[PDB]
Amino acid sequence: SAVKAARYGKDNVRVYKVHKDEKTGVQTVYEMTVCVLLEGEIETSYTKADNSVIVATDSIKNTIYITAKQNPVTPPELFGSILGTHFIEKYNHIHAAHVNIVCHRWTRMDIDGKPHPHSFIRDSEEKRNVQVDVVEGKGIDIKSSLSGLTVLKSTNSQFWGFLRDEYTTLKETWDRILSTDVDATWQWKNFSGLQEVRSHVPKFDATWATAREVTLKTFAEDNSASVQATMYKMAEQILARQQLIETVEYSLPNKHYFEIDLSWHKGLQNTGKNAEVFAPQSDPNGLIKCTVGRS
Amino acid sequence: SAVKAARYGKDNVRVYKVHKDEKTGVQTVYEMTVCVLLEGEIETSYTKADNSVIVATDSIKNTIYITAKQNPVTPPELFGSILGTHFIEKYNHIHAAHVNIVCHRWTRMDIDGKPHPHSFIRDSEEKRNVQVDVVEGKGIDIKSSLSGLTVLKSTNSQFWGFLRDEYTTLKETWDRILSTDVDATWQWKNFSGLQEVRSHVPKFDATWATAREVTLKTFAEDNSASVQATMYKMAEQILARQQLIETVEYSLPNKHYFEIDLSWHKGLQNTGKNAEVFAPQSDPNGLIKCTVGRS
Amino acid sequence: SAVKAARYGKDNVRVYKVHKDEKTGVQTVYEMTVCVLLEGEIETSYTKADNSVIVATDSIKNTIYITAKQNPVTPPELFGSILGTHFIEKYNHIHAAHVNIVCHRWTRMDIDGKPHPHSFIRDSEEKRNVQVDVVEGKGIDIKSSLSGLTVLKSTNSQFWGFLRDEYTTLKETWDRILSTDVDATWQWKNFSGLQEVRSHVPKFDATWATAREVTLKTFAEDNSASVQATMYKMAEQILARQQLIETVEYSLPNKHYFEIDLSWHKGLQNTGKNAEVFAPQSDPNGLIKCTVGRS
Amino acid sequence: SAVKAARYGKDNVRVYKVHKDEKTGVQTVYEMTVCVLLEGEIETSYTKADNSVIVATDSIKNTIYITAKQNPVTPPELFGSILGTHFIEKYNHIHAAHVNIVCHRWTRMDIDGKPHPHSFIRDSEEKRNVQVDVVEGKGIDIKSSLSGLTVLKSTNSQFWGFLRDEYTTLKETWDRILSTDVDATWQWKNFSGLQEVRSHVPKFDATWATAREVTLKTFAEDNSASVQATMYKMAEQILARQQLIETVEYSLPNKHYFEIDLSWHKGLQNTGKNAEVFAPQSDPNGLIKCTVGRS
Ligand SMILES: O=c1[nH]c(=O)c2nn[nH]c2[nH]1
Ligand SMILES: O=c1[nH]c(=O)c2nn[nH]c2[nH]1
Ligand SMILES: O=c1[nH]c(=O)c2nn[nH]c2[nH]1
Ligand SMILES: O=c1[nH]c(=O)c2nn[nH]c2[nH]1
Ligand code: NA
Ligand code: NA
Ligand code: NA
Ligand code: NA
Repeated sequence: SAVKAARYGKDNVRVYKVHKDEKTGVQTVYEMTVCVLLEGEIETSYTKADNSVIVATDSIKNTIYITAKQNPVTPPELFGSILGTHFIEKYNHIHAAHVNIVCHRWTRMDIDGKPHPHSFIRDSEEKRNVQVDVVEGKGIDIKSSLSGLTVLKSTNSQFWGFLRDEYTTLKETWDRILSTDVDATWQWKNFSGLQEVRSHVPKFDATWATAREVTLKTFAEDNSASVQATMYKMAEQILARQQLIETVEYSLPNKHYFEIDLSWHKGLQNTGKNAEVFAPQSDPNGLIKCTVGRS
Repeated sequence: SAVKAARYGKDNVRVYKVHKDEKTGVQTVYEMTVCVLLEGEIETSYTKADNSVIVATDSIKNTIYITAKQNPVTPPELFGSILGTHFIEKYNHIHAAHVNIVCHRWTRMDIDGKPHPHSFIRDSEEKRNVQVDVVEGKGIDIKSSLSGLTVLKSTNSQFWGFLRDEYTTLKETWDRILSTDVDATWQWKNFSGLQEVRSHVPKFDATWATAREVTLKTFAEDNSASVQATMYKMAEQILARQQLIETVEYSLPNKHYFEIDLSWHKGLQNTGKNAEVFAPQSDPNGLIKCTVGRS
Repeated sequence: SAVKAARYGKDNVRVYKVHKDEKTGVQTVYEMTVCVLLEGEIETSYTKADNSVIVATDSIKNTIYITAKQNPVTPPELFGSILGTHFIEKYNHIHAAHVNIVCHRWTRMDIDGKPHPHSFIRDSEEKRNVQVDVVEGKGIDIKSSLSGLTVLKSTNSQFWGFLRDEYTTLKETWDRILSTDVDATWQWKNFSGLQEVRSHVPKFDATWATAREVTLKTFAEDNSASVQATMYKMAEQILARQQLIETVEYSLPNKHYFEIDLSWHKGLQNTGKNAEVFAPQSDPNGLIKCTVGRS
Repeated sequence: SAVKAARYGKDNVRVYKVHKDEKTGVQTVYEMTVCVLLEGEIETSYTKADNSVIVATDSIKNTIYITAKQNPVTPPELFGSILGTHFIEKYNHIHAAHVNIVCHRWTRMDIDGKPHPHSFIRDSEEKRNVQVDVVEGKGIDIKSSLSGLTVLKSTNSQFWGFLRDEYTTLKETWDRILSTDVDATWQWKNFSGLQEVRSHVPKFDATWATAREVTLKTFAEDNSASVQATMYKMAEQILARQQLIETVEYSLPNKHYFEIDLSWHKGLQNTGKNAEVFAPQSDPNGLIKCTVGRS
């Protein structure tokens, strides 16, 4: 037998950083969960009990805190690139670093219509994420994403004209509820190294904001023919607005809300045009994926 | 042996209701999870396998949907009171109904600075809850609550002057992070029945809004001497603003963020006045409770 | 306003303890999650920012580890009583301690039909729990429980003869699946203090084992007329086997498995006597409770 | 823009099946959660709102139940292969099916030392899983796995001799706790189609049992030099015992248990050789992966 692939590191490293403005007294907080996995010439730790090649996972944890102390943690694309680059430059035998960051929301509170200097609220479990792969000699690959954005529209969704055969019981519909949890990922063109990532720093927050805005507006305004059709419209718009993106991937559950026939009870009408009360279904759920790139 | 207490019913009943405005085309959605447990002269179902006294839990589920079809589902205090009253009036041998409702957030989307007619976002896992106990001959007891409101302030929290003995290692501090998940419950004076609950309908949403506003403002503005002291200030304000409330209960975790000493690494300064990077602790957590009533 | 009730302490304190046998080399591990909440003359911490009355929650955490170091941690009824007694005896102004312990399973591995000296497996998320309330002048109240015991029987469960009215759609049945997660709690007679708890130490593990055995055997063997009827049989047996128990409480979800009618597809028969494939329902679920005491 | 990749289907489909033995009266239950995602000539559903190419996800759900009715559901490798093959054969334009199955434990109860005919217990959240990719013209690729196997050993784990630099604070150790949740995956050689999968049916359960046995025995008996070294020993043994496996992948968290220094309290000794009470850490955790193949 032989080691075909190996990676190891530290997962679930929670990090908080505060920035304090001297002049204004305003404080800004950032909270993330970080995972770093390393690859390189480490096979002998597995095959020969040779620990000399192991940068301890505990040391990886220390490095994450030290790096956060000495560098900006925002945008996360930059922080992840700094962190990954550190490992491949510091350790001769480490040749790839894989950095995953999940950013948690701490949104500044409005108290009496004024933004508060040091108080924050977690407005939703929506996350902003990055995956950064730093590979020696091959540059920096960054995938940025938003996840956990949960939306619902109560009308202007349709689903008809699908394949009907002996396995089909679903009725066609011209008016249904559509609800999903949005997972959207945009993959940047490969960057040659840290200097190039630094050169594009303003694009990272702007593109995240664009992706979120396009997702919300398209969902709200499309008279949706299917999840498939609406998601494609979202992806093509993001690609049009940011030339440094190579692909956009969406993964959308279809979280079903079923009509409840109440006609057995005193002829109560609660279906079709008379549907008011529905039963949200926890499972199963449709799952629709697509990756859209350039022609 | 004897049955000392018994209750049974249906839990985790998910309900969605849509309201459609004829004139304006605006739609409004409500989504809840409902539990109904009944008590009464039902001991023989346990002791004698006498099912004749059992209103099937499946029928309780049907009743919840039918009641939501025929009545407003908001405010939840009203819906819960209607639902509980139904059971004690319909069934001679049922003498108490216990209704728990959790309301999930579906907040109308703003698209281009305009509220959208039929699109919604789940902005946070904060819930609004009610517990309604309808007891034959004894009226309607309602406890209203908010839960899952997660906040953090990065300064203006202190904790010093506590008891120090041979079990104590905690350093006194004049500047720390304070973060919590707010659970706040206000208990209404007993209502004589449904007519009285109806008479106070406008107070329910207003008091919820007040409780939320007082909680956020007090948290943000108090130079906190302890969780204990800040929570008491919140409770006394709510009691002052709504005379129909008898008690307010808060239950607050203290979600700790620890300083990280980095001085072992090149004398890096990251404690006290120099603290920038902290380690959020998943566990353990302080837990502080108090119930405040009138003198 | 006035403080009507207050308690505070430390939750989610994870503790592991190992015992090493000198002679045999056998090791035994215990892992628990502990919560301790205190009550007493502490109102001024809430009302006057007087921290002098506060035993810091951090110190409570330290105390839990120190107490586990100096005392047996099994049975948990004993450990909880030692821990609660410590607080009311050490601190003049603390008058009640509330201790909740959850015990996690670490079951010794069998390797080649021989018990291994120091290797363990988590065989299920079933827990053994205790709630110990130590109240100055009023002794020690202990509630012991098992939870998270998930079982299913595929036949020998019935449900017919229930109330039928205009809200009822459920068909009577003489053969259904019954599945539940067992939560069972037995409440001990009040103990005068630690000496009395020590005197009954052997009864704690024995009664837990009895409660578990009676629950499993009764579930497996009863031709169940309802959840209500089967649960009562369990409770009456436990009360008969241990005279120091005052009440037994069961709380059982009814986790539904629905028949799937496939007759629309080529006349496929999958209902009643021909039912083979079922759809487990995540929600809603029946919830049936009862507390059984002595005549 | 262009569709680069697309797949869609139904996730979280819960399925239960019962087998009833005519002669003996013994019943056996199987419960699974199934996901099926399809690929093929479906781009126009995304780009042109052409639903004619969509096999509705609801129909996929129906197909899963029908297939479970008409076929064995065990071993899951076989069921997944039958299910995936159905889609590529039935629908001209569907060219790949991806089937993921999670099998839940229902272990027959022993009552009075005798196996019960129809009563079952969920003994742990350990799962047996399969991923089956059926690709038209390219055969059937099967990855089998176990997950959620949680183990701990209280001694006979070491970790010393690792890289030490200015980022390192970890002390070397010759005696520590090792605890992990095992995720192990074995990838079968490609099968030409369903006939070949059928020909190897007995190997599937046998190899699962072998993988589990090798994992438990190696964990218990290895005087572990690191997670890396112990996991490699497991993988090489599985590859040696089953020639039809091409690779074995392990993914292991290192779930840390920290010593607690109590020496500040009355010189209490709780470190090194005197360590009895430890603090389980919820996060962060080491994460160690490796894929082992043939030379
Ligand atoms: O077994 C281990 N492997 C590692 O890579 C490591 N790093 N810190 N502790 C560790 N333990
Ligand atoms: O065992 C049962 N008890 C009940 O109260 C009930 N109601 N519906 N089905 C039921 N099954
Ligand atoms: O606000 C606090 N209250 C307390 O009771 C406490 N104990 N430790 N830290 C604390 N902080
Ligand atoms: O939007 C949808 N896409 C689909 O593929 C599908 N299948 N059933 N319902 C559906 N809705
Ligand atoms: Na390198
Ligand atoms: Na009544
Ligand atoms: Na006392
Ligand atoms: Na095909």
